[PDB]
Amino acid sequence: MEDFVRQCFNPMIVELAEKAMKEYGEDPKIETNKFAAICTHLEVCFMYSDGGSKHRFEIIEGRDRIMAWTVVNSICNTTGVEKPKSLPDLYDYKENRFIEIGVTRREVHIYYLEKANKIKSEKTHIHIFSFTGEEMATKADYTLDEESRARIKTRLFTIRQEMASRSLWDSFRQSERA
Ligand SMILES: O=C(NCCc1ccccc1)c1nc([C@@H]2CCCN2C(=O)c2c(Cl)cccc2Cl)[nH]c(=O)c1O
Ligand SMILES: [Mn+2]
Ligand SMILES: [Mn+2]
Ligand code: NA
Repeated sequence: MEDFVRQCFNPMIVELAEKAMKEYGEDPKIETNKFAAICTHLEVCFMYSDGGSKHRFEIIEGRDRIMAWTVVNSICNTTGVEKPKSLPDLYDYKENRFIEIGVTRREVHIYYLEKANKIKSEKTHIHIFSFTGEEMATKADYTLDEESRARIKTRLFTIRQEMASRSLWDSFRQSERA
């Protein structure tokens, strides 16, 4: 599974994921499912931001903390939107709202509720993907067109199939905690 991650994901994603783990004292060579999950969430955030017109989205996830908040605080100043209590994943210039992206190994509704309680910043929009093709979004508003969302869902499915072909999927699927 460590070799799986290093083979499956772009090196920039893998480096960001290793850093995120190390900043909390975790070893990517040991907590390997966590390693994969963080890689997956990052790649989904980058694909989402490529999903619309050029310049439609601002990426917040994947930046160091100081630059992430500089982006958020900048956007709050130029558009007047409310400042979130915690770092979101993207800003949508078209809809003028922050977006929290979730990727789940359980199912989308339990995760949606959890991030609704976890974030609770009433203004941030929540969009969840599963590995089996379900999605769930705030007020049933899915932001991107069907083509873009289809591309994300197809990519998660491929990862699932690839894990299972290597016999890693069952441990990964069971490793996500409330
Ligand atoms: O922005 C995120 N994290 C910002 C920093 C942060 C760090 C801890 C708690 C809150 C926020 C973020 N995080 C997660 C999930 C759930 C919370 C932790 N986590 C991780 O991926 C994760 C990371 Cl980052 C580092 C080490 C281990 C893990 Cl398990 N899911 C998201 O969808 C997401 O957007
Ligand atoms: Mn995030
Ligand atoms: Mn997220
Ligand atoms: Na979060």
